[PDB]
Amino acid sequence: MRECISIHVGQAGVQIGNACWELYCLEHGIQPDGQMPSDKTIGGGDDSFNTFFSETGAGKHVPRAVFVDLEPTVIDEVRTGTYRQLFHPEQLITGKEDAANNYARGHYTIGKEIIDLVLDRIRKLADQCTGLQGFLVFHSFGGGTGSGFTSLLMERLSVDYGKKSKLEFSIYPAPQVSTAVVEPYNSILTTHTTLEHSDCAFMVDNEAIYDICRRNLDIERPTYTNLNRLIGQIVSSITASLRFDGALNVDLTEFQTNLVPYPRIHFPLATYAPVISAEKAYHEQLSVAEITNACFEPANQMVKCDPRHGKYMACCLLYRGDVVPKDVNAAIATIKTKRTIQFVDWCPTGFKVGINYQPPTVVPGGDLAKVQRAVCMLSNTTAIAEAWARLDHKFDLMYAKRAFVHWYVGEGMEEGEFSEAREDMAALEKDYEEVGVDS
Amino acid sequence: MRECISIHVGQAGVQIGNACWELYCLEHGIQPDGQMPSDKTIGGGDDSFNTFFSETGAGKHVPRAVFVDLEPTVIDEVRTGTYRQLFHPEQLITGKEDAANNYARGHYTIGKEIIDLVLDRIRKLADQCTGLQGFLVFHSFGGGTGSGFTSLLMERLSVDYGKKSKLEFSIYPAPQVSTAVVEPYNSILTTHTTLEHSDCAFMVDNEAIYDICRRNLDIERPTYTNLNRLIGQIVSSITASLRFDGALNVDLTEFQTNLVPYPRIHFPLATYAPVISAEKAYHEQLSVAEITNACFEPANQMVKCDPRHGKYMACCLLYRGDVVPKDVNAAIATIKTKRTIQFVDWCPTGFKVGINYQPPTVVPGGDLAKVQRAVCMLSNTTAIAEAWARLDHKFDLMYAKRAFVHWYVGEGMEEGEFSEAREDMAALEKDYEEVGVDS
Amino acid sequence: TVSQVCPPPRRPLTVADIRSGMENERLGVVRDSMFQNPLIVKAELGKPRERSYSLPGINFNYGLYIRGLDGGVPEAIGRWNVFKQQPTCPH
Amino acid sequence: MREIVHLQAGQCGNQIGAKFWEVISDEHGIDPTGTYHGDSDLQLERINVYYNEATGGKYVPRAVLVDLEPGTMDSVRSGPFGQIFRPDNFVFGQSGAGNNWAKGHYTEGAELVDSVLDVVRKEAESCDCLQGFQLTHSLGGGTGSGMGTLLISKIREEYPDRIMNTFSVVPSPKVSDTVVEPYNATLSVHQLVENTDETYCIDNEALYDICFRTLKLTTPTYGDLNHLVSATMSGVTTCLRFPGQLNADLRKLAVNMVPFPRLHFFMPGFAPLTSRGSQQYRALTVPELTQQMFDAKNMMAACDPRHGRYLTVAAVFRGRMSMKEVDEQMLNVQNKNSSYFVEWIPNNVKTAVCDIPPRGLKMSATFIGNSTAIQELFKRISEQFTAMFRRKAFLHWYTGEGMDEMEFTEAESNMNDLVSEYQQYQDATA
Amino acid sequence: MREIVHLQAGQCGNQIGAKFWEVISDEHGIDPTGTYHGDSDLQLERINVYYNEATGGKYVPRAVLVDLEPGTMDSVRSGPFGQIFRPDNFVFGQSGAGNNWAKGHYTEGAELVDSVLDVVRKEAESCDCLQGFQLTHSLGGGTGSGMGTLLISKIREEYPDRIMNTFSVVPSPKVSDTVVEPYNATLSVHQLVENTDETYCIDNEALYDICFRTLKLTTPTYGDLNHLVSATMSGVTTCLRFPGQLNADLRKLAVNMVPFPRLHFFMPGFAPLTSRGSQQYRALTVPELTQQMFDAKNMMAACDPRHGRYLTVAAVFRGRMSMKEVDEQMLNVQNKNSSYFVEWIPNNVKTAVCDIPPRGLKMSATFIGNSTAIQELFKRISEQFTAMFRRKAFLHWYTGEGMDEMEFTEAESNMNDLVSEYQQYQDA
Ligand SMILES: Nc1nc2c(ncn2[C@@H]2O[C@H](COP(=O)(O)OP(=O)(O)OP(=O)(O)O)[C@@H](O)[C@H]2O)c(=O)[nH]1
Ligand SMILES: Nc1nc2c(ncn2[C@@H]2O[C@H](COP(=O)(O)OP(=O)(O)OP(=O)(O)O)[C@@H](O)[C@H]2O)c(=O)[nH]1
Ligand SMILES: Nc1nc2c(ncn2[C@@H]2O[C@H](COP(=O)(O)OP(=O)(O)O)[C@@H](O)[C@H]2O)c(=O)[nH]1
Ligand SMILES: Nc1nc2c(ncn2[C@@H]2O[C@H](COP(=O)(O)OP(=O)(O)O)[C@@H](O)[C@H]2O)c(=O)[nH]1
Ligand SMILES: [Mg+2]
Ligand SMILES: [Mg+2]
Repeated sequence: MRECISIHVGQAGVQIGNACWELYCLEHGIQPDGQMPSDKTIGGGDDSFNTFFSETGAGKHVPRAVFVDLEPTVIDEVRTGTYRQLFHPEQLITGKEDAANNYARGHYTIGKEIIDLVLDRIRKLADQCTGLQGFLVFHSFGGGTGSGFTSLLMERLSVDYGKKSKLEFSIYPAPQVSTAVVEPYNSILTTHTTLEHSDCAFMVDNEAIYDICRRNLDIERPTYTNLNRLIGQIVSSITASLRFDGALNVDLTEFQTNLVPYPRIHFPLATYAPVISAEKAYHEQLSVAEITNACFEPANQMVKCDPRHGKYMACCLLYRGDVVPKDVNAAIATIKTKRTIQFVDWCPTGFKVGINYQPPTVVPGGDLAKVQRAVCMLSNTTAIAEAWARLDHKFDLMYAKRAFVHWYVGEGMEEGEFSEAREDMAALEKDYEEVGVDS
Repeated sequence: MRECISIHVGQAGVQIGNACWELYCLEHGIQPDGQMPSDKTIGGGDDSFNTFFSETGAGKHVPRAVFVDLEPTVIDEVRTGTYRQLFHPEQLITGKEDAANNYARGHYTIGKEIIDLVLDRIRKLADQCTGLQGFLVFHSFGGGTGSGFTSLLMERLSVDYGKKSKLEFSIYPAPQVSTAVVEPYNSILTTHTTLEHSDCAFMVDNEAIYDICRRNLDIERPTYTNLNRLIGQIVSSITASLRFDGALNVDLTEFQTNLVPYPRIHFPLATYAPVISAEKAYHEQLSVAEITNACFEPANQMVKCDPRHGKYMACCLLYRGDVVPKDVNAAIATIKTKRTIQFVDWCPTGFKVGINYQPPTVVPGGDLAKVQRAVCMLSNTTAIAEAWARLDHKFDLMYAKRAFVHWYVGEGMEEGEFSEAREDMAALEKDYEEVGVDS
Repeated sequence: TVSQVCPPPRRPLTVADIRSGMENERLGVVRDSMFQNPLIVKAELGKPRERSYSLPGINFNYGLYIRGLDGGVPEAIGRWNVFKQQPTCPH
Repeated sequence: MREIVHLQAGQCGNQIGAKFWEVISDEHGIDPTGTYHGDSDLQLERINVYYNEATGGKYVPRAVLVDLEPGTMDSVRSGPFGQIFRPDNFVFGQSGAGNNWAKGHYTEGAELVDSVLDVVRKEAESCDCLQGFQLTHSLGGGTGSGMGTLLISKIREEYPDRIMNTFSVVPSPKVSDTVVEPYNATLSVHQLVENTDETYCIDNEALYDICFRTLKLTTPTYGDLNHLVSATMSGVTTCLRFPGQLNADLRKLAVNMVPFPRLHFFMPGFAPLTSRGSQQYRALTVPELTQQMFDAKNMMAACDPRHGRYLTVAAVFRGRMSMKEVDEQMLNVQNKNSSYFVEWIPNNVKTAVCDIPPRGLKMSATFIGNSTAIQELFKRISEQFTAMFRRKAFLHWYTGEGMDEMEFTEAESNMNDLVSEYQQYQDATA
Repeated sequence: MREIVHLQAGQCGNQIGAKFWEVISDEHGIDPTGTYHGDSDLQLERINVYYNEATGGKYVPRAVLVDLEPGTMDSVRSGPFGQIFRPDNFVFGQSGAGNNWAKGHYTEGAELVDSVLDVVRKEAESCDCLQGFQLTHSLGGGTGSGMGTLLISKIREEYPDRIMNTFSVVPSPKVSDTVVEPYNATLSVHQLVENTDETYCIDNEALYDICFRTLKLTTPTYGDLNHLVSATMSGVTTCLRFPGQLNADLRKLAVNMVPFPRLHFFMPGFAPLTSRGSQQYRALTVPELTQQMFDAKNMMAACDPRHGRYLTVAAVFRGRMSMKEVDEQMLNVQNKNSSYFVEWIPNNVKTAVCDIPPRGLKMSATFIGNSTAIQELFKRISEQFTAMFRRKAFLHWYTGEGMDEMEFTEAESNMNDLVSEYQQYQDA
């Protein structure tokens, strides 16, 4: 009965949802028509689809997701393509004009028009739930809809729903490359809201996944389709403890306790291993100790930050497939021995493990090889303070001459909120200094 | 179980390494495709390939070797030819620009950009090694990459790996014929870091192979393929104690102690016997007592130095084939009774022996013949006092007028390093004087 | 390679495979060895490097998998393996 | 005639209990359908200890399986022996504990234990003369320890003079699989000190070391580990069901083992374990079995007995054998290990003999040791708890739900008092 | 009733012990499968000395095999008689020693001897009344010599009143196969003087000379050499297992041989050893067997008996023979060799007789000499040791591992003291 609702907002939230729902259809054996195959035996013992799909009496499955955006040029590609009959017509909500890289247009002027329409779907989707486990929100910080409309949707959702753990899967802006000029503005104004109304918030950036696709998957020229399949593996690995039985199961509330030591620090890092191509998988010996050591490497991190600068607070390892429980515990005790990997002194017990039985599924003819074992790591580090001290340098330097301001205050927000959001972020990096010091 | 990792650096390393791995695959039965062949013995239970090949569940074997070079002309030959199946795609590391025979370029400018990548390969191959014995580094004293890059390769290797053995297989600069002009400069700077970063360093030069190939093999035009075939027989003779059982087993740490009398004198000399042409053997068959005399002949020595000028410190003889321990005892007692061969008075136990059971193997298209028993000799003599005596006379004649210095000082290193490394070798030539005298 | 996951081993690129608009399409003398060779062939949009040799089938799962030959603790505790001597044919 | 009611809480407890029910159904000859398929009358002679009769001669276990998450319930029910339990004995919640002691003991443990005590009472007054209760759980979780210790408290309040036996999986230093493990361990031990008649400590490091160095398996599955646990679990209580030369039930072991009302934590053991390839090089004889019993490699708790002194030792032998080979062997080991047994208790050892061996094996034994070496485990838990509590990590998940900050200090003081009692009685002379 | 626990140390010791176990397996009639297939019921009367009974009537040896490299254990386990040993008695390391006494005593031996004593204590406590221990080793290597002395020290300090035998292949002058051989030999004899009840010296010089001259093999293989050693090892301890007219067990010989507590190095020797060629023509006696026993060319040690005076002589006979022909032969050989025997100990020769010979031989011999001829062996070891030690050759490997300089001088002082004691008791 345990089951989740995935809310895709923004342009990059929708395009990830195309690759996430493609993976869930193939993993559970559901056609793009929305039906189980006809050339099938009666079988039995098939209740793994209840987490993500709802059975209709005729035999159809409807996904538990709402595809919301303020422009119709990215949703109409879903209403016409291959999966045009998998989704409900009202689960794909379109705006009228886009936010145009504004936090003010995404929050005050335009986004207030459709939020009564958006939340009506969520109450309708949650009313079908016998037992609800939490939420999952996909967005991007640099955008207008991913930053503006995600802020007010989460503020209104925390009022109605008391203590349901809501997750964030955010594309944090890259340290070097950027597709927008007003990107430091929309990232600062997002993080002020999301410290209060988010139980957890995972971090990725496009620059770190570009380096992975070149040195591991051997793709010289990547595409946004190739990145959204790497992100979709982590979401299918985090949730895989809920659907399929395993030796050690970790629910969504179980790794809220084991990753958040203080109420103001809930920013982990996502790492998936092994990701290799078919040319290299034919040579390598993928033991349990090899895929565990592959997550601690600084090149495999999906955020451009160096973990050698900081210390690990706590770690969460979620294995899949035919992994024996001993080779987990022999590999961890080797990692604790090495002096380069550093742990804080107030958390001696830093690892939590969870074993599943169903091996990972890939897309046929895709980039990733077929391997029957994997591991997904959600590690909490103090090294993220360097990833925010760089962003506040871009915000402070841009705001000193008061550039790009009259587009924001011309829609309804006040000038004081720019300094209010900055003064909170200066307190957040002091929170990492006071926890990193040793007693 | 017991096993080692081989690292090939420079053009002299890779071209020698092509001759070694074609010898090892045929010796163990592995095809160039990388698989054990058809109609094999069912339930053989052989682990003789475990020393140099890693098993994979698909049926493939991958060598434990790293090919390192700074220019793509020598590595792309391996990636294109018939051995492109066997090697891992990432074990073959390729740079962009060559060092142009500068120790300064191979140590300060070009070698500092890929050293982070090479040492990462060493860790991933040593991770599988449950028990590791040592490393095999192939280089030469002539070129810059064999001078500069090998100097800081084993510098970082000695810090990270504490007491693991490391053997240098170096091509000594021939006394008369040579290719480079700044070759005397490289060898002085090469060995300055070798006196305190190498556990052992074996000594073979190019010119003495030419006279052996001209007279013993009756080859009028030897080629660099033929020279590397003689080198691979010596290296496969050392490692034959690891892979095959024998009467007396000599480990890698066994003769590492037994050949080095002082921490500064670690330059043994190799000698193989018999090395005969294909035509001569069929009519006549050899014996143990006659192949021992072929080791001590200065004509059959693999180094252009006269053993009659100096005195022996210790000898490490390895016998392979149909050899009994009694005939070894009779052969050694014959040697000590002779007057030409002389041993120092403080080493009465002058010898060391090793017997193995599997004879040397032949290759299709090779130059050697099928010989029932063969002996490889490792010796430590004072006869190499003349070897560095003349390269020191080549160093100062270049350096008296300060020629070819401005190229080296333009790439990072100062002027005093030439004089600092000079007085170290003026001390080493005096070290043979204080040791070789009888007390 | 052919035997492991026998359904069609994945074969390298050839002349008949190349269609119009592909980045590897060339003018002039065309063979198969050029498309197999790594330095001539080019990468394509949203696809990895071409194989340059033959790989096993689509449904082949790579890596070393160890299958235990034991019986486990039911065989370790549930019976005592007493040695049974073999009688010989009477010569 | 004397009935034991079995209780499963949490994932670890549920799996261990399922394997235990499999083991004793195998011993008593019960098929997975629920009928009787046996070869002797001695199997049906004493069967009311664990099984209740039904219509048509179908035997059902006397166990209650409770959890806060129905996934483990489905996993147990769809197993090999999952069709023997009463469907009314499956008590599940709808919201998980999330490895939180406060969630297990105050928030979600308030609404379930009404139904849990209703079920266990309806089973408890159906027996003729109840011997006591058995509960299997793990101290490192939120449901096993949290709701488990609350069940300990309520059952101990309801039935004052009974036997309360708990099999607890204590945490480990190097196989620590949770980050709130010292918190949950201290908060469960503080309740288990004063409310439990007997506690047996089982450690996964010891289980893995047995599966690696003694048995030499290649894939040590949790099924195999639960079989190791269930062997000792069913060997402790064999004299209540099978007749023998010298009988000793649970109250006999309790009276002969615990000297003071706080020192009731034991280290278990098993004695005939050897690898598959070394079976035929060894003989099943009493001296070999006793040496393997007193060997330190078969302890199921990762505490070296060479680091302390033994207070009391109990051993239950199974199999037809003599009595000099028992008494003389124990006298010899007690006379030889003079420096490891305490000097203010003469005759530190107790034996019991049962006449029916385990199936397929000639002789067996079960070892129960009370030692002063469990203070090492308690000390390594306490120092981790102190290191977390000084900086107050992971405490908002506890204190946002109704737990004060004085309870942690009180529990730490109680556990340090227990460690001080162990050290006091270890360093004591005439 | 009186048990001996066997311990193989190093590659040489392991091969010697494997050959010994094969030899006594054929002596007691045990097939390599494990069961009993014999003819005489007298073979099962005394079998608990070396074998343990299992269920189903299998017998397993009381042997422990220790080294630092698993290749020797794999080679022994894949041998002909390699399936009879217990599978838990093999304890092996993963790294080599490299003929380093400092590695085999200080750095690497400190991890394994805990488990080795853990096994040895179980074997020695499973018995009824233990007689003692045998350990086979060679005095040239780091794996053999250093770990053997440490094991001997641990076992001696654990069991104070027992009997300890060390069968040592002593280094030879001209068959040098190791360059640190005098260093290892001196450092090992320094511990073997003060910690061992009996040490038996075996010389490769004398082994090769015997195999060339009186056996006349063209190929004297190490298998045949270990066979000739195993004949002496099985002949020494036959009074424990077989009934005889005169009995002399381990302590019987130990008290009778050693005059002073520092003189326990013995020269073995075997007598009915004959060339492979002519079995049919003749049968043995006692004067012929005594002559071939006391021939100096049949000594198994590279020390000429004629370069010194015998302290004590032991002769163990096997077969059916009278005892006047034994006593008369001892008397007349002592009367014949007046100078070669000491003056102040009359009747230097002790004898024993067992009824059952080795298989295929009517009569059999065993000789044990305690003489003053081993002083030249210790002198020739000490000269090479001090010649290397004067210039400090090969010393940095030993002294960089945590072992000082003065210990070599302590060992040299001990060796000079021992060779002074030999001359002191030779001339009196
Ligand atoms: N990882 C990933 N990031 C994406 C993808 N598509 C867009 N982005 C990121 O999204 C950021 C900006 O948001 P947009 O894609 O323009 O769309 P938006 O968030 O809805 O903002 P608006 O278009 O103004 O409503 C860019 O900086 C990209 O880095 C994608 O497919 N994968
Ligand atoms: N014996 C032997 N020597 C070789 C072989 N190939 C090259 N050499 C030696 O290598 C020396 C010069 O070094 P290079 O071949 O240029 O390789 P390198 O040391 O990496 O120097 P660079 O290529 O300039 O980086 C020459 O003096 C040769 O003696 C070979 O196949 N056999
Ligand atoms: N021996 C054993 N230990 C287990 C098993 N399942 C879980 N554990 C241990 O229990 C600990 C976590 O307990 P947990 O499952 O969270 O308790 P719960 O949440 O109340 O069910 C981990 O450290 C595991 O090592 C099992 O089947 N056997
Ligand atoms: N009798 C005999 N002696 C051997 C044999 N193998 C080696 N040796 C002797 O043992 C000496 C070296 O001992 P070593 O093998 O290094 O001992 P380890 O260090 O324990 O391996 C050499 O001088 C050889 O003469 C053998 O098979 N039989
Ligand atoms: Mg837009
Ligand atoms: Mg080059």
